[PDB]
Amino acid sequence: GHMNITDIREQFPILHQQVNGHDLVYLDSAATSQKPRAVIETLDKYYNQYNSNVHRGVHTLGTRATDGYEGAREKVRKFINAKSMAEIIFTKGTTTSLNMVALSYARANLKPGDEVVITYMEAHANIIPWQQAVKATGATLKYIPLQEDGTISLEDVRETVTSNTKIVAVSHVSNVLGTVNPIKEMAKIAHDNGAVIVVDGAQSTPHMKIDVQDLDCDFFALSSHKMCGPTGVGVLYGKKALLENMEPAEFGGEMIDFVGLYESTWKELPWKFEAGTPIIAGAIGLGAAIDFLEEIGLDEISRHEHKLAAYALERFRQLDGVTVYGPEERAGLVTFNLDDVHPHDVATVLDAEGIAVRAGHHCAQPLMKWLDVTATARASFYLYNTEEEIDKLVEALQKTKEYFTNVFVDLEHH
Amino acid sequence: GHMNITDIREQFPILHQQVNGHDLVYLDSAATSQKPRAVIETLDKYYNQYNSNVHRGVHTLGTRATDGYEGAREKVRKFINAKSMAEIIFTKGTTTSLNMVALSYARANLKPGDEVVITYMEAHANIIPWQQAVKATGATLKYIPLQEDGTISLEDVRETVTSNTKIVAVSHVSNVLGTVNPIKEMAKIAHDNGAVIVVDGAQSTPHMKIDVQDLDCDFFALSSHKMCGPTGVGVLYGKKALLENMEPAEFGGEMIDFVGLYESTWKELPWKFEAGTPIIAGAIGLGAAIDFLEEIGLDEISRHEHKLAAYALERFRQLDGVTVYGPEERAGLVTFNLDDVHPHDVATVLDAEGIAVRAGHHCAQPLMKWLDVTATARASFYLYNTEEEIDKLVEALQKTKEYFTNVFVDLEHH
Repeated sequence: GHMNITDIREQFPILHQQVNGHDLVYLDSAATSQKPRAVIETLDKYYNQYNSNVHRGVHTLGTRATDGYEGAREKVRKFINAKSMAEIIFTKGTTTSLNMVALSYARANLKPGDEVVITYMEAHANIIPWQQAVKATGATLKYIPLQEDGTISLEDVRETVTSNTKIVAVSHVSNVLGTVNPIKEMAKIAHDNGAVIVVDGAQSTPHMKIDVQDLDCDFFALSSHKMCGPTGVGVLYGKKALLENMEPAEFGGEMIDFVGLYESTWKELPWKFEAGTPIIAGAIGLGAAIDFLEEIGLDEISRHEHKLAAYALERFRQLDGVTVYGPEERAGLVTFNLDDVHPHDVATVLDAEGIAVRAGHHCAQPLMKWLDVTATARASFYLYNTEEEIDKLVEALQKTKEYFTNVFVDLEHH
Repeated sequence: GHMNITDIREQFPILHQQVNGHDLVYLDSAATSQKPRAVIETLDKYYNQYNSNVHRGVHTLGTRATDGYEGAREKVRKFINAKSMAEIIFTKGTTTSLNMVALSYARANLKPGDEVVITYMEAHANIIPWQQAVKATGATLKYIPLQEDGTISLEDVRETVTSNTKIVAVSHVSNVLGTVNPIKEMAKIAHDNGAVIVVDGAQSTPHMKIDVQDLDCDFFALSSHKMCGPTGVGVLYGKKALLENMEPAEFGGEMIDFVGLYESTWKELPWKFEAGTPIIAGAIGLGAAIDFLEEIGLDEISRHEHKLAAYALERFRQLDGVTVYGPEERAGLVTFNLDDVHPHDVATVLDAEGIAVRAGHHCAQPLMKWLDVTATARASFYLYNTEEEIDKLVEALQKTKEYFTNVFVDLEHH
C-alpha cells in the first residue's frame, strides 16, 4: 500500500540526530540524498564478504563480485526500462555521463553549421560540455527560451530546433525551478529535425519512474548519490545503435579486446565504455538502492513528493515577502528568496534551527541571470521528509523575516 | 615495532571464511586489495552521520562532509609528499588519471615529430591512452626495450629518449614482473631531454613509501582499491605548474568560476579537474586507508612483502616444471606458469583448494608477447598474507602438477 513515512525514516540512521540542539531537518536532497540501511549494509557485505576484481571468472570471490556488479547493471536496465544491458554504462555520475556524450558523440558528429540546442534552465553539467564541444567543432550553441513561469513551450522548441540541429540536450527535471520538462514531445521534435536528444535525468530518476523506451530519449544520464545510492557512481544510458558507433572516452584495461604496440580493438558494449577497474562496490550499492526504491514504489514516492510540494507551495504563499520561482506543477523542491535577506543568511539561520537547505546559484548561473537574481535558497524533499518538517521550515522563515526586520529597526534607532 | 600479522589479519573480516570447504587463501591483491574495519567503518560513519554535498559551507552536515573530503585530500598530499593540495586531484582510479594526462597534457603538447616513450612491461592503462594521443596528434610512440630478466637499463632509456621526446610514461612497479623501475633516474633522464615523466604508481603506492619530490615525477597516478581503500577512487598528482597550464578533461558544476551562455572560467586547482559531485565517501575512505597504512608503517609493509617475495621465489624454485618471470629483486608478487598446464586450469584447481590467484594476460598483452606466452598465473601478496599461505600455494601447485601428469598418464593407457 501507501508509504509509511515513519517506517521509511526508521531505515535512515542519519536522520536521527540533532544539529545545534535541534532535531535535524534535512531539506537538501536535491543536493544529495541520504541512504537507508539496505544500501549501507550492501556496501558492508561487499567489503566484508566478497570484494575482488571483476570479469576474470577465476576464483570464487571474483565470481561473486562479477555477479554482483553485472547483476546491478541488469537492475539498472530493468529500472529505466532499457532494452539491453549493452545500453547501461556505469560512470562516475551524471556530469561524467554527459561529458562522455559530449566527447564521444558530439565532437565526432558536429560540423560548422550544426547546432546544439539546450535550455536556459540547464545545470552546468548540461551546459559546459556542449560549450566545449561546439567550440572544438566550430558548431553553434542555441538556447530554448523559457516561458515566464519557468516552463518550456513546445513551439519554442519547434522554433529553436532546426534542420541544422544535431543535438538537443535538456533536463528531465530542473533542480532549481522544479519544472518537469516535456521530454517525450521534445524527443519527437528533435527526431523530426534529424537530431538526437540527451536527457539530464539526475533530478528525475530519484523521484519518478523512468521509461527510456516511452521517452524515446537517445541518451539519459543519472546519479546514484541523489537516489539513495553511494557517491561516485552514475549511469549513462544510450541507444545501442548510437553507442556502437561512438568511440570510447577513456582507454585502458577491461575495455580492450586486442592490444598491439600501436593499435588496439575494443570490447563489445557496455564494457567498451568502462576502462580500468570499475566502481564495483558503488555500483552494487546503486543496485541495492534501486531494490529499495522499487520495493517502496516510485509512483508512491512521486505521489508523496507531489503532496509535499503542494503543501510547501501553499504554506510559502502564507509568508509575506517571500518569492518562489517556477511553476505550480513541480517536483519536490522550492527555490525561493526572502525580501531584503540574502539567501546565505537565511540558510545560516535555518541551520541554527537544525534545518538544512542550500543557498547559492545551484550550478545554474544562466538561469539565475534569467531570474534576475544573483543567489537563491532552496529546500528540497524526498521520500523521508514530512509536512511537519515543512512546517518547521516555514515557521523558521517567518522567524528569519521578523528577526532581520527587527535588527534593521534596531539599527534605524541608532 | 614490527608488524603483528595476526593482529593485522584480525582487522580484515573477509579473510575469515572458507571457500570450497578450505580456509580462504587470498593471493590476488595485485588485482585488488581487501579492506580493514577502519576503512569500512569510515564509510559507515560517513553514510550514517554526516553525508551531504560538499563545498557549500551552508549547513552543519555539509560542512562536516566538506571537511572530511578536503581533509582526505590533505592526507593524500602528506602521504605522497606532494608540495600542495592543488597538486592532488581525486579521480575514478589510476586508469582515469592517466587518461586525464593523455587528454589534457599530451594532446595539447604533441606535434608531428614529438615522441611518447613507454616500456614493454606497461599495463594497458599506461599504453592505450598514449596510443590514442599520438594518433590524434600525429606524434610517435616508442618503447624502451626490456632486458632479459624483465628490468630496464638506464642506457636503454637514454637511447630511446631523445630531444624529440616530450613524454616518458612508465610504471613504478610492474604488476606482472614485480620489477621496481628506476623512476628517479628515468625522471632525470627525461628532464635532460626536455620531456615530462608520467609514473603509473598503481602497484607501488600500496606497498612502499612514495615521495614525489624525491622521485621528481611530473605526474603520478594511484588507485585506492589496491591500497586497502574503497573502489572507484584514485589520485592524479601533477606538478602544480603543469596542472595550471592544462585544460580540464571534464566540464560541469563545481569546477567553474563563471558560466556565461557560451564561455566559462574554471576554478583554481585542484577543483578545476573535479567536475560534478565528487567521490565523497570513497575519498574519505581512502584517507582512512592512508591512516591505517601509515599507522602500520609503509617501510614495515615493504619489509614484510620483501620477506614474502624472497620466500615465495625460493619455494617456487623447489618446484619442478614451474617457470617464474621477472627479476630476483621484486615487489610482492610472482607471475608463473606450470609446464604443460594452462594457467586457467591452475587457477581453477587452486580455487578448489581455496586459493585465489589470477590467470590471464594481466592487462599487459605486449608484455605477454615479449615473454613469448599467451597467458600466465599470478600470486600476489600484501600486508595480511603469510608464509603459511605461500606454503599452501606451493603445495597445491605440486598437487596440480602431479594431478595433471596423472590424468595425462591415465589417458595414455587408453
